[PDB]
Amino acid sequence: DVEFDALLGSYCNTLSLVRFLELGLSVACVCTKFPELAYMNEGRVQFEV
Amino acid sequence: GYRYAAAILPTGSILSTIEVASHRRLFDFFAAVRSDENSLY
Amino acid sequence: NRETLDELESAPQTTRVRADLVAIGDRLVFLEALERRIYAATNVPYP
Repeated sequence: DVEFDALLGSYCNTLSLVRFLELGLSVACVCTKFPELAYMNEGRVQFEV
Repeated sequence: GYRYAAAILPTGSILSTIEVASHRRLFDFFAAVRSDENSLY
Repeated sequence: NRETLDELESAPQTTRVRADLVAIGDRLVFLEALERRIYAATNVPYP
């Protein structure tokens, strides 16, 4: 007689990435970058109408 | 999954993407792991 | 792991069968009832 035990294949998920611009919400945002935030300390808009 | 070097080839679709182990916990072995654990190596 | 060679090799030969598909909203769902097919005329109950 023989007697083995078996690992019969294993299956992993493939987790997905999301670009936020590859999503319908980003028409409500303006994705604009600013590489020197941490010294900016303030901001404003004086809004003439 | 138990033999981790076997899962280096997944050979199948990780496909459902639902909250695992908040379901029935019917698994004979499962490990809810954070980013790393020493037994992986 | 990343072993994406789980099962995708040859896509073997298909043929054409009497199958009943329905359109439940989005999904293409198969639907068959089977008493006369394989549960017919025995002493096994239907599930």
